[PDB]
Amino acid sequence: ISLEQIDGFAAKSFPLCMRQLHKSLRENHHLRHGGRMQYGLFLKGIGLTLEQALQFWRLEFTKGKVDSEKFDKVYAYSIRHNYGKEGKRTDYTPYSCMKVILSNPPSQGDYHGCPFRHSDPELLKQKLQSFKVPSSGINQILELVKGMHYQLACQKYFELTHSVDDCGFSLNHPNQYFAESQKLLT
Amino acid sequence: QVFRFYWLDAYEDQYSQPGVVYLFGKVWIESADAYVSCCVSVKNIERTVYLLPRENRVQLSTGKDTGAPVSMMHVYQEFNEAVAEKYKIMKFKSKKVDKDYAFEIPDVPASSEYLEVRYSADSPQLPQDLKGETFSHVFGTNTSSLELFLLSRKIKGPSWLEIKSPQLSSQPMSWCKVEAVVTRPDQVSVVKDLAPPPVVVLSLSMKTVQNAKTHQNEIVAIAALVHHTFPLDKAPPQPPFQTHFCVLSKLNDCIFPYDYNEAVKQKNANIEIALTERTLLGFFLAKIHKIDPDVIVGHDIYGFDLEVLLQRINSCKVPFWSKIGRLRRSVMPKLGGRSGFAERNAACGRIICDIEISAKELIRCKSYHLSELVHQILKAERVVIPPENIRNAYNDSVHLLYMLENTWIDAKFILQIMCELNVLPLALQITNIAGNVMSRTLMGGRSERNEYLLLHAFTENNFIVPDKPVAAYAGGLVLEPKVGFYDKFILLLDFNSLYPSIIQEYNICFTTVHREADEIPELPHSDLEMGILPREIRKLVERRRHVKQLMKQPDLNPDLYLQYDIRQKALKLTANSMYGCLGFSYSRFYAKPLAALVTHQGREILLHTKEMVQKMNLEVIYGDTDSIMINTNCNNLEEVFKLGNRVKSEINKSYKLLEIDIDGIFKSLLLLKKKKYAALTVEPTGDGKYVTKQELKGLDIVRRDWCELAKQAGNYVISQILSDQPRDSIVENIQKKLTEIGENVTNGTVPITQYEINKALTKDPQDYPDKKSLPHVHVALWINSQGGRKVKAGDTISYVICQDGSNLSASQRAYAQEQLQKQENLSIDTQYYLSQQVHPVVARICEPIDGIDSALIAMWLGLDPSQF
DNA sequence: TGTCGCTACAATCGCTAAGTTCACGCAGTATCCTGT
Ligand SMILES: Nc1nc2c(ncn2[C@H]2C[C@H](O)[C@@H](COP(=O)(O)OP(=O)(O)OP(=O)(O)O)O2)c(=O)[nH]1
Ligand code: SF4
Ligand SMILES: [Mg+2]
Ligand SMILES: [Mg+2]
Repeated sequence: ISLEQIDGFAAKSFPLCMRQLHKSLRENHHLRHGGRMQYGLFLKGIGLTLEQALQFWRLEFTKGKVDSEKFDKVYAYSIRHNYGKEGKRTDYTPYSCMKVILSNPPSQGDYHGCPFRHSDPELLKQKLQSFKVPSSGINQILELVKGMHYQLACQKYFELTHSVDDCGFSLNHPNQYFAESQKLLT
Repeated sequence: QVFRFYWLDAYEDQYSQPGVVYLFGKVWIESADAYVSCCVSVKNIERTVYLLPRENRVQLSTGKDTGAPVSMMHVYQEFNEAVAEKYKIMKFKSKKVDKDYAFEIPDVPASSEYLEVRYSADSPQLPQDLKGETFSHVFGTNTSSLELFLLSRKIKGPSWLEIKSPQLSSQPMSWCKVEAVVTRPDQVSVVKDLAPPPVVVLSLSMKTVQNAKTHQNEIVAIAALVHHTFPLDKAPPQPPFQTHFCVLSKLNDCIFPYDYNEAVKQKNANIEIALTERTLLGFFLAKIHKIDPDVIVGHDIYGFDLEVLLQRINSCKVPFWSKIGRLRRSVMPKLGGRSGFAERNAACGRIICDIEISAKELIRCKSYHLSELVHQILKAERVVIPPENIRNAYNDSVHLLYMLENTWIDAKFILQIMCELNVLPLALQITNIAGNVMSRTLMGGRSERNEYLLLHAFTENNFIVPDKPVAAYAGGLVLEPKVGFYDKFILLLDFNSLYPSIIQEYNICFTTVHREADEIPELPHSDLEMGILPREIRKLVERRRHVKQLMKQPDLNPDLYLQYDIRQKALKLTANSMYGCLGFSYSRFYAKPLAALVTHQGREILLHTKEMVQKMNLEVIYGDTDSIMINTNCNNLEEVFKLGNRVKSEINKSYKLLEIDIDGIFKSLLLLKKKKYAALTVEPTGDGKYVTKQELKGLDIVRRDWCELAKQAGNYVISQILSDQPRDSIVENIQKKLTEIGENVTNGTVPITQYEINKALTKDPQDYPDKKSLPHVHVALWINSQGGRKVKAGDTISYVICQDGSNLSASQRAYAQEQLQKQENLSIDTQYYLSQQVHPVVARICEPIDGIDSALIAMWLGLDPSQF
């Protein structure tokens, strides 16, 4: 995968979770540990290489008026690890939607987790309105959310954004969302 | 018409019979050709006061000074009008009498005239703080009838008395054989220069079993020995006893063995078997009445024996209780109360001798229980029957007779101890010297003796003594010792009767020192005449000097020599107590300024003597308030004696009475600290031949609070150190002996008694606060917990610190020897002894010794040097 | 109810301060972590 197309994915292909993560990163050019771990694992899932992810993260973190030397000192080892390059050297797998729902709950200043689960209904409605989603689609997504159908709510988002009547797949992974989006688009 | 008798004891009841004193003694009746006890009731012993007039009349409330001179006529007028009416006193005799006074009541002139007034003791007693316009003080208000009588008739200790115009009592009042009533104190006189008559002495020992149902102590046997002609001025007779009687009873429920009667009959003794304790007490009282002994002797008689007797008399309701004394009464005195006052009053007219108190006063022993005294004085071994065996004795004739014979042997030992110490002659002598009653003297204590001595002295000199009272000052100087070991000759100089000699020389007296009611008053002027106290103390010192010179006679019976030594020590202590009672807060003659002056003069004398000896180019190494130790640095004894005589003459040259004599010559000395040294005292044998006798002062080896193992180890170590052996051999022998003792302790081969440690008691075991638990006190309580005679104050207790698995401090593991021998979970703490009884003493002893240190002692003891 | 005096040493208990442990922590640095 190429660094430039990551922006395109964040605009279109990324699920709302990774979409928010990318928006936060490009707004702040820094993610907390939880967000860094989640986003790195997702970028591993899409296919970004260790070198590509290291380069992209280095470049992004440098823009926050920080040394890239500090990045190489600290985040280099972590980026190595999350790709199973050091320590136990295990190819750590990207999180599934169930984990994201049941993963660490974000707090103030955090942006990880499933937005459908960790975003208040008003915030989710506002975000969906920002994305130009039809009012009926937004209402259906909200109804799915209220019954705790965050997987089904995300499938509704995928159906609405890709102009497809039925998702045709049981969304259980953000990278699975990425693969389905790429299949529909490309 | 005269009536001559030898009085021994006097009893007065301040409340029951006012102004009456009973004198009990012996009177010779020709018909019986022997002495018989007689009682004389001196009635109408009036009470006398003394009034001190004012210089000028003073308004009582305004506290004014009108200015009218106050003469004796005015004083009599005031006492006749105001006071006599106020206090309801009808008849009195008034006279003017000039008396002297020097004591602690401000604004009382040395000499003045008073209106001596006497009236019947039945009339009310004036208040001690009485005052009026015409008089500023009233004396003698609370004077006891006995004291008034004794001081009025100048009666000074037991002695022959002459009574004029005796009369007979309407009805019997005493249990004696002859009675006589004297109508006035003037009718009693004293006759001198006649030997005291022999008296009857009854020694009684009893065996009791406690009733744990009530914890009441019931008597089950009384072995009594009597001698009817015991002398009071000669040596004790041999054998001490003339005849004897034994009385034996049974318990409440138990019964006699089968053939007790046959065994008792075969015993051939004057045994009377009492069915019940009631019958036993009745028989005992009848026996006491028949013999009517004058001096009843016993062990713990004042604390245990008499109290038990009276308690059981009350419990069984034995009719005639007062027969235990010599007067007739009806209501027994209330028991309880401190001291033996209940006992003494119950036994009024009989001199009670407690060989425990007498032994405590006369000699010093590690323990005062009867067995230890018997082993020390009589050098005999006593078999002790445990109380369980006493209960079990009512099961066979053999054991019952063994118990009774043990009681008899205890009585015999008590009498033997009394005779050996020479308690009765010494009591008579000291009572005659002091002038008090003999029973009080035998009760112990120094305060009453000195108080009565000074009472007699001042009264005979026209003085008004003060009414009985209804580290406050510096002491002696101890020179800093030169601690070390001295192998050459040491010369010890000691002052002779230092404080008495100071009082004599400097004329210190109540009438010479102008005191002020903490500054030392000035020394009295040399112009004054000798005072009362110098005269009395001079008499005591002269008596002691006479006894000591008598001791110088060669070829004296060694036992008689020891008796003379005891008498000399008693006189020395009497003089020293005469000094000390000046500084006794509760004494009648509290003159703390005088005691402070005496001690200050002693310190000045010691400092001057040290300066003189040092100025002679002689080394000074020690001194304790009257003595000096000099290092002669010589090896020839003749030169040592020459130098001693030289220095003694030079020191004596500066004093009028004080004399310094050579106390001893030490061949070798080990000066450890103040009041702690051991020496090889040298006693010349003749022709240049001398014998060396060991002498220990103040060390731990001479203290009862250390295990006898430690005492033995220290004695051996000192013996090795003080010897002339080469130093290397001395150190080697010390190491070898210490290793041997360590092995013996580790292997348990030491006899168990060697682990005993003795500590006395200050109060009753209960009265001790919960200040953790003092070791002895702990064991003390256990003794009372068990079924045996309780342990009261001033009782030595031997405890052994033993392992119990408790992982607690040693202080809290004190155990009796019987406890260890009984319990199977208690074992002697070998490490404790090796580390805290053997090590500390030897380590302190060997401090100035080269080659020995704490680590080496621990190693040779087998201990770990780490902690040391 | 009476109960001589003071000086010196040793041992023990109580209370408290001085010191030690030593676990709180931190500032600095380092490695190795997470899921399917
Ligand atoms: N009050 C009182 N004073 C004592 C006692 N023991 C010693 N002193 C005082 C008074 C003695 O005169 C002084 C000197 O002690 P000493 O034992 O050498 O007796 P002292 O010199 O009087 O006679 P001595 O050397 O034995 O012939 O210490 C005592 O038990 N009570
Ligand atoms: S359902 Fe899955 S893909 Fe969709 S927002 Fe939640 S975690 Fe992301
Ligand atoms: Mg971090
Ligand atoms: Mg002396």
